[PDB]
Amino acid sequence: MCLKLNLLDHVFANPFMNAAGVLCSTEEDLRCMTASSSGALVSKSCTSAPRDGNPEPRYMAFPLGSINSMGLPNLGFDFYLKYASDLHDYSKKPLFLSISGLSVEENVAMVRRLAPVAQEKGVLLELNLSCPNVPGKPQVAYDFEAMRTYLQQVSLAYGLPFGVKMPPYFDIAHFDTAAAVLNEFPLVKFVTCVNSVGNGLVIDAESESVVIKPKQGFGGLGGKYILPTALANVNAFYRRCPDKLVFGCGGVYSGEDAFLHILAGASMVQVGTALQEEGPGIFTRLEDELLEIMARKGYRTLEEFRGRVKTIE
Amino acid sequence: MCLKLNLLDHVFANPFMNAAGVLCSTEEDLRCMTASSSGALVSKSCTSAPRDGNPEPRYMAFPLGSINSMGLPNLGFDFYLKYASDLHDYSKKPLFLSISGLSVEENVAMVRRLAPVAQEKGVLLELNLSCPNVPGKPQVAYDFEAMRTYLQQVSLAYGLPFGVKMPPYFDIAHFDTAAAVLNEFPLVKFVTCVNSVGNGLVIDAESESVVIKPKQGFGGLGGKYILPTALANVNAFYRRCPDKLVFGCGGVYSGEDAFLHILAGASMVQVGTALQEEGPGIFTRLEDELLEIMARKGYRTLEEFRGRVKTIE
Ligand SMILES: Cc1cc2nc3c(=O)[nH]c(=O)nc-3n(C[C@H](O)[C@H](O)[C@H](O)COP(=O)(O)O)c2cc1C
Ligand SMILES: Cc1cc2nc3c(=O)[nH]c(=O)nc-3n(C[C@H](O)[C@H](O)[C@H](O)COP(=O)(O)O)c2cc1C
Ligand SMILES: CC(C)(C)CCc1c(C(=O)O)[nH]c(=O)[nH]c1=O
Ligand SMILES: CC(C)(C)CCc1c(C(=O)O)[nH]c(=O)[nH]c1=O
Repeated sequence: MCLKLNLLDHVFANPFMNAAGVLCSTEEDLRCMTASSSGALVSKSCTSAPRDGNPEPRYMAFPLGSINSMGLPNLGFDFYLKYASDLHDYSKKPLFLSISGLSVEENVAMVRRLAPVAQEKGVLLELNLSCPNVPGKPQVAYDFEAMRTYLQQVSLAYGLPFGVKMPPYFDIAHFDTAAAVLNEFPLVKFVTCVNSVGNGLVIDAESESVVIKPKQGFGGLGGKYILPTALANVNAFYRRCPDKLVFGCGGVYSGEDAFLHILAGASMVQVGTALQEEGPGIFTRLEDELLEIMARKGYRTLEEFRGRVKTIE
Repeated sequence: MCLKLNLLDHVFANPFMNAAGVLCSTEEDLRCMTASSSGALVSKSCTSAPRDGNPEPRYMAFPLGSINSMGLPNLGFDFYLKYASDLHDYSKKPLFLSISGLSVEENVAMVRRLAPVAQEKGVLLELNLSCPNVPGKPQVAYDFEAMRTYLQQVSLAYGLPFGVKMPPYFDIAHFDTAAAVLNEFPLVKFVTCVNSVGNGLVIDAESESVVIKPKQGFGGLGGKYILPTALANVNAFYRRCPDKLVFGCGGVYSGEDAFLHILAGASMVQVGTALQEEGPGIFTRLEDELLEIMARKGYRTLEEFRGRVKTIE
């Protein structure tokens, strides 16, 4: 019975990794994730310059999940590139590097410089398509023209296989359009579904107040709130992008949640809110729990059930 | 203390009502809602002709909420109009009629016929800006030009105060654009936020199957999953539409949940999943719970805290 995966020319002991932004901002974080039982790790989404991000409190968690408006705090590209180039031990597990430039030019400049490190060390790029574009316009992945622009430019400037982190969609027309745009780009080898469910609002009844400071309390939702949304998106893209991989992210607290992602079509499975709350010990528990479900059902490998969700009739 | 209120030239004993589509399809259902302790009721969204809707199972509920792809099953406009004009007892509570024609023309045809009944009897219109998938086009409230068209045409055809049922948005630009569109129409006097969160996917781990039959298991989410989404939309529209009322819908199981909706800006508070699950007795509990929260805080009226959620600095 086996949780191993071989994909994108790397070998992974198991499908679990952190979700970008959780336990991956500092060298200490990245070493912690590397020491954990996860099968891979991804670095905090970065910008060309270091950023302090938004005022605190900017993340809060609750029994049903989390809300955040972190504002892209990060040590800057040079740091994550140096981590990839010189510090990460690839004999432990594969590394993904997430980038989230504030304009297309910023993303192009970073991917040009990551390319030789990707070639030499095998660091994998996750391009964060919830990067904000011009203020007053929707996030890039919700503006299909901008999305196409970003993927054109990045494909040309990078020239190697990469992946994209997608926000959740809620309309079949959007699944259809988004997947078609992604399918225009052969170097997009994986699609990570999903980022946080945008601009929720958590209110504390006792204090009659919002719980995070930025944006009058509005922020991205993770955790139990978003599992069915995440599963839908994983399956919508799995079905629409048959020559790509789908990585699942959202609402994973247990091997059963991970099993559902995989049935929906997930290859790798990312863990955000639950990892933030539980810490990196969660990866042993998830592995154990998933292996137990597999043993009860008689499945020996992940590919025996990946994408095999049954429909009715 | 009593929680009676005055909106849209009607008097309401309390802010609670069913959400459209729940306990409101047949004459029996409407009679049951009238006999409940709810402050108002709304009828199932109707089309010009009767519809059977989608194959069953088409609704499923779980501890954290529900998923549905009912397919607009309804008895047809003639039935709801007849209910409004001859059967409903207006001395018990106000009635809202939801319409959801499949084209602008169908909606116009229905509203022309509702107008004289709204004049004579005081039935209120909730126009549902959600529809079945049509390949190649987004849902109407997600296509801002189509939405402005529906509203121009209905406003002209109806000529009386009405409200609109909105799907959730997830992007601040979208809030700004949608609110701008609604504010073009002075007859749109209330906005109901929100309809179900579109196209989630619930999978049963034991059977490895989706749980509803239509649309390969994809359907709208309600219940606990959507409360922060619902609060965000209530508050975003309450902020952006100062000359309209906002009605909250989404994730209400307790007086505390309703309290949060009212804090975010809700005038009326609609109950969908929790009503479907618990039955019409839920309304006495919700009132009791909301009055208890008010009494412990020293609030004597809804007006004292409606829209008064606090932000941090
Ligand atoms: C504190 C925090 C920071 C995040 N930062 C990033 C980020 O830098 N880049 C990114 O793609 N997603 C980011 N996300 C989104 C997570 O990667 C993830 O998509 C989302 O939380 C959903 O998964 P979950 O339900 O496991 O939390 C962040 C989430 C949290 C809670
Ligand atoms: C079984 C079912 C039928 C529904 N039918 C309609 C409808 O006909 N018109 C409509 O505007 N919303 C309809 N909805 C959406 C609800 O009115 C409501 O917006 C949604 O369920 C969110 O509220 P909740 O969290 O209380 O369930 C329906 C929901 C359910 C669960
Ligand atoms: C949302 C952005 C600030 C534009 C990018 C980073 C990010 C953050 C964040 O740093 O605020 N939070 C998330 O939930 N998802 C993200 O992708
Ligand atoms: C979704 C439609 C079928 C387009 C309209 C009726 C409706 C339904 C429905 O009848 O399936 N379900 C909901 O969650 N919201 C709705 O507004």
